[PDB]
Formats: sequence, C-alpha cells, structure tokens
Amino acid sequence: VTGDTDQPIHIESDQQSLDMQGNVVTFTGNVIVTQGTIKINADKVVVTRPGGEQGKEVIDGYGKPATFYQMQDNGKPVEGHASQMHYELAKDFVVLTGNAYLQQVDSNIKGDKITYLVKEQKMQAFS
Amino acid sequence: VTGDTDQPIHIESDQQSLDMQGNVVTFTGNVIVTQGTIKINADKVVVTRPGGEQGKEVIDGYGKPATFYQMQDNGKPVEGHASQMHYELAKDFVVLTGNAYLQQVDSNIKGDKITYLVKEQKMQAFS
Amino acid sequence: KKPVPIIYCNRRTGKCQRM
Amino acid sequence: KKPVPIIYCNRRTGKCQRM
Repeated sequence: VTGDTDQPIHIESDQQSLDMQGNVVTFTGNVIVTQGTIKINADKVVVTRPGGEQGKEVIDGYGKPATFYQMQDNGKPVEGHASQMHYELAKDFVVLTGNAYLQQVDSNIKGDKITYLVKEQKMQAFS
Repeated sequence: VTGDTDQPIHIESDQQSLDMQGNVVTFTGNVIVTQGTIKINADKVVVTRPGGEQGKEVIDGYGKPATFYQMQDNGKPVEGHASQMHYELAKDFVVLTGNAYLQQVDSNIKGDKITYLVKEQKMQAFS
Repeated sequence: KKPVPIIYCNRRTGKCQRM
Repeated sequence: KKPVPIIYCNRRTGKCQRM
C-alpha cells in the first residue's frame, strides 16, 4: 500500500551475526522481514549497507522457497515465492529469482472456524 | 473441480503408525494428502475409519499451520491454512479450525525471474 | 457418494499399501 | 523518498536494536 516504503524495516530471526568491518549483517533461522504490509520469509537474510550510506541498503533473502507478501491499494494481496528475494531500498521493486511465482488474491475470509465445500457439480450424467 | 471427491486419496509421509486394530493410521513428517486437485499439507495426519465402515473415513491434519489447496471449476485456485484440517469423506466439506484463513486467487504467473513494484504507479498523463 | 481407495506410501522405501 | 530505520530482534531473547 501507499506508504509501505516509508515505514521502518523490522527483521526477526533465530541467529544474527555481524562481520568485522560492520557493513554486513546475516540473519538465519526462520527470518521474517516486514515493512508496512510487506512481509518476506526466508531461511537466511543478508542485509548490506554498501559504504555505510543510509538509504542504500540491500536486502537478500534465501529459502526453499523464500516467500513474499504485500497488500495493494486496490485491496488485493500479492503473494509469491522463489529461491531468492532481492530488495534494494533505493529502488521501488523486489526481484524474485529461481522458480519464481507471483499471485494476486481477490477474495479471502478469516475466522476461528471456516467450512469450505469441496464438492462441485458443474455437470451431472443420468443413465 | 468437479469429480475431485470421486478420486483416490493418496498420502505421503516420513513415518506411518498403523494402529493394530486396523481402523486408524497416523502419519507424521511432511505429510501430503492429495485427492484430485485437493491437496493438504500437515505435520501430522490421522485417518480414522470408525467401525471399519468404508466411505466413513475421517481425515484430520495438524500443523502450524496446516495448508489446503484446490482448483475450482472456474479456474481460480482456493488456498487456506489453519491449525487443524478436518475432512469427512462422507460429507462434502473440509473444516478449518484455529487461526483459520481461506483465500481465492484470480491471477498468477511463473518464471525464472520476476520483478514486482512495491510502490504504486502514478497516472501518466499530460495535456 | 461411493467410497474411494485410500493409498498411503513410504517416502523412504517407495512402498504403498491400501488402507 | 527518505532513508528508513532498520531494526532487528533476537527471537531468542526478544532484544532489538537499530542497524
């Protein structure tokens, strides 16, 4: 949605490690990256701030598959998965690489208990 | 789709415990239940045949969360997740309990690389 | 309607058996 | 449009910090 890319970025993971020079942080173990309604799930996420300039950070996520989610202004969520997620903050887009897939949702329902009919009968034969 | 509930039910798992009375089988470890286009994924699946009566089998799946998929006659897939999946074969429906969510997909695309704009585009017009 | 076969398989051995 | 803060949290301890 409008404003997502103005939101702070939140990362949660089991493990976290920094390199000595200090410009690369690695997250492993059920990593969740959120920014507004954007959500990325991955097994490993590397966050590079090249040259230490704020605003030029690069987020790389890897999983089998890594997953992507964002709500759109028209109210329809977008969901996808791929082996790699590439998100350059200075750009306005993400890149899905490796068996990449993307979908749009036009209807959903939530509750404590949902009953769904699995039997459809578009045609019937009588003999 | 029409005819799904007339198809054989196939279950794949890492481990399988057969209750020695023959009416209960318990599956665990990346369990995949498929019936036509229906597909259930769960960490644990219990199949009960109460009284040895065929057609009255009950399929219970548990995960965090367990997932559900089916193609519809209209070409739109249906996807959901919940803590528990309850599917009675005699009935025509599945029941999703605990954090239940269900959605319908109206568009999708596959590829080796996919870019997607996380900012909304602006109307491009000039007089 | 009619009862359907229930077939489960072992991922380590590839063996299947009707329930 | 502007740089955003990056915060991460250790799921084990629940401790968060900027970066």
